[PDB]
Amino acid sequence: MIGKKILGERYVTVSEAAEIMYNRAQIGELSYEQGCALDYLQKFAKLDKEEAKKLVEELISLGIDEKTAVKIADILPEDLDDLRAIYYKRELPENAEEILEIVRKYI
Amino acid sequence: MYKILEIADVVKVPPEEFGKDLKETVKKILMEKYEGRLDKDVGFVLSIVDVKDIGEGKVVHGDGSAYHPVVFETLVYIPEMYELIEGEVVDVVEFGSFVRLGPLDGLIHVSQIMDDYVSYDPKAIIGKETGKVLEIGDYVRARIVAISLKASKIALTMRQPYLGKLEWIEEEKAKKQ
Repeated sequence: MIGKKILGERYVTVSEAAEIMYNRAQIGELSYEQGCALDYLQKFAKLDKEEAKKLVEELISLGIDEKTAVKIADILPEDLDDLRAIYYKRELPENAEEILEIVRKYI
Repeated sequence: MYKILEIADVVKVPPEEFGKDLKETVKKILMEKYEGRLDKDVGFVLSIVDVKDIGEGKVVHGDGSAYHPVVFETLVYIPEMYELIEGEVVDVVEFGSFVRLGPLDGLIHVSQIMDDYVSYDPKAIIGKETGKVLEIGDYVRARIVAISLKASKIALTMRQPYLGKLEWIEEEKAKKQ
């Protein structure tokens, strides 16, 4: 198994993961799969780390669970349908519109 | 999904390394031991981000290594059932399209790409009635419908509303405006 025990975890956005992998690539050569991960992460990060983490915090401040807030920051929904894609088999948030305003606010 | 995990462990440091920086040596050992590993519950270990704590070394008889208790941070990729993802098509065959999700790829079986009669063109997947095309390089939004990680197979689908090649989704939005 990986270690003796997992003390805790935190879901991270693709944007933050991309910067974390960038740092890893600076200390040594990456394996093929690590390289694929870096390529994917850099291509699908829609904001820099700072902004992505700021967006997740704003969403969390509204009571949105961490995992979902991160997914929203990764996707950057532009309308209700995008939110419906995220909230699969889940009822849309009563704050659906506010979320879109904030997402359309990474500005 | 991507996660940063805090892990407690015990790292074995060989005597040949006693003169080198402890933290750097421990980090190197952890990288060689865990990076690249794929665990059903944890996911794919992408990087040992940092070592946050290293306790005093313990030595046991018959062994010349120093065992140090440690806490390290690691970045992992973990696919989750019914998860909404976005990725790039890296291969298109007669039985489907492979999509990169990070260190692992998912497969959209040919019959789960679009609601239309499709055919593989050796010279991309094309829809006969819609004219929609999916080829290497395209970006897609899909949902994970099957996961089998072996320390692997990740099945994807776009045959649900709000899923598909990003351009198809953008077009739909334009029509609905």
